[PDB]
Amino acid sequence: DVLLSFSLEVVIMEVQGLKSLAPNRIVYCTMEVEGGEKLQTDQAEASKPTWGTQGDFSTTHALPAVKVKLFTESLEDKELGRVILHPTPNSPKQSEWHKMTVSKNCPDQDLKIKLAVRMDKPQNMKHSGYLWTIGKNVWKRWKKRFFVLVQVSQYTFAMCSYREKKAEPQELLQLDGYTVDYTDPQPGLEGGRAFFNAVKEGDTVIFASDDEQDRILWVQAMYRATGQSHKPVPP
Repeated sequence: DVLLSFSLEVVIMEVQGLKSLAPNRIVYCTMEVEGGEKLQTDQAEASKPTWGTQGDFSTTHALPAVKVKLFTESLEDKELGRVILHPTPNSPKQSEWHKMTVSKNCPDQDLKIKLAVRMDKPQNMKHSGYLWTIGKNVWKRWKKRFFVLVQVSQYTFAMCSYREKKAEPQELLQLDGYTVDYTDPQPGLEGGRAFFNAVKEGDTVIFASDDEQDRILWVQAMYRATGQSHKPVPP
């Protein structure tokens, strides 16, 4: 019921390491997100395996898996390699070279593909990232999870953790009534560098970021999400 909908754009650029194929062999790529949405690039010749192809997808998964497969056609079609990408809304939107897994029955071992993968920021998502966290009633084990701060109403907000390839958060915390602030590193919690918490009558959630620049952005975002009057006290 706390649903996000992301635009996912995949721009397949080119491949390198395609030496075995004849120059006039047709190559193309398929790009798919788990859930049903699949797209193909145009046909390219092996002499020039390049596409300026933008594939526009759309998913409910904050942590989707993007499977890109390279094919040569003409007995079905032969897959020459694949990559599986795991992008987040914070992932780099630059073009990136990736190594493709090759069946080792074809001599294209240094076979790589250049790719851009972009997840847009929907308007009801205020902030996302990975965080160390433990709580009294939710996230009851010190563990790093992926979080999204979703605006669930004109005045209500929610801290939502997600698992891989899930449309709905695994757990969530309604932030109304909570007070967030920076805290000194809490003892006995192995993992986490820059700590903070969300606290209220009855509940306490401990948070830790790996970097303090990432902690500042979180604490400030959550301060506005809770509507607390207490201003956080940084170090």
